[PDB]
Amino acid sequence: PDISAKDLRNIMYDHLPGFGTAFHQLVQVICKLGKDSNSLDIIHAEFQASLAEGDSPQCALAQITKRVPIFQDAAPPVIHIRSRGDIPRACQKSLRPVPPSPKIDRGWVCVFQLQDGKTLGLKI
Repeated sequence: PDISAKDLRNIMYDHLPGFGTAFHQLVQVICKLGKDSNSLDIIHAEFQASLAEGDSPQCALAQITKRVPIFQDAAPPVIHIRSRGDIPRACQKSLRPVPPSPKIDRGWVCVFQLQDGKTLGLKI
């Protein structure tokens, strides 16, 4: 059965320690851009191949952003939220001012856009 965005998310989550870490958000970001570019199959295959070579699942996610062409020179997605508290506790210390030209393949997972207009980049 064709792997869905949700199936892939759950497969990746199964391998990650903790919850709501920056890698969890990256899984969400990768699956969304993957689905929108009909690339869930190759992303899943790259993920599995990295783990089978003995990479940690965190390193496997980083390699997807470098090896799957849709992530090449891609800006992080904007994620509209209300306040900073809407960001999971485990991501809090990874939040930074947004740089000029942040890129997914440089570790900028996403940009949180807050109600009051504040913006925060999520960095791995």
